[PDB]
Amino acid sequence: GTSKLKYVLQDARFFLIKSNNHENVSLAKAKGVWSTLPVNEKKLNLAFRSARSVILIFSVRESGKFQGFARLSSESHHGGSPIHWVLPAGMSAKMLGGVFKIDWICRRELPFTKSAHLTNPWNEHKPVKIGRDGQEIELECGTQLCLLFPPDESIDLYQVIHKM
Ligand SMILES: CNc1nc(Cl)nc2c1ncn2Cc1ccc(CO)cc1
Repeated sequence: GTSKLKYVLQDARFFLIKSNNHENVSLAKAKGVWSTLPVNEKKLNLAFRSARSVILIFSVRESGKFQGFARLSSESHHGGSPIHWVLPAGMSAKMLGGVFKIDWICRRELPFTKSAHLTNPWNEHKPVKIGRDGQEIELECGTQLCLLFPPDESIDLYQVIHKM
């Protein structure tokens, strides 16, 4: 069912994560970690202290889809292992040393065609698929977007609710 999912999303904050390639999203799903640029790392750390749940919604550039969503379980921390991110052009490894731990809520895909009816007030009411890495998604839009994803029956939200 969706009841525990709705509970997790209650009063959550949502942020759009735009990855340049699938490999980093695959690594994030396997290891439960994410890293972003310093400007967004600061935003996520502020949000983590401010909200009962902080939700990252992932989209690989040019894929035309979202690849799932996850809840921050910690602030960023350095010096814990060297994550073998595939680094885009202009992207060095020192701009990813901040590692957040995340718990996946859904690892299923959602095509952009299914979210065309949702606009984000914090990005000029453009379709929620549109936005830069780190763009915040307003509560109602973010909640409805997460509820569009196919259910991920491999995930038990009981442990996530306890992290809260
Ligand atoms: C592990 N995390 C990430 N993995 C990937 Cl492949 N792209 C990301 C990630 N975070 C943000 N972006 C988009 C971006 C923004 C700025 C530059 C600077 O050249 C490169 C890429």
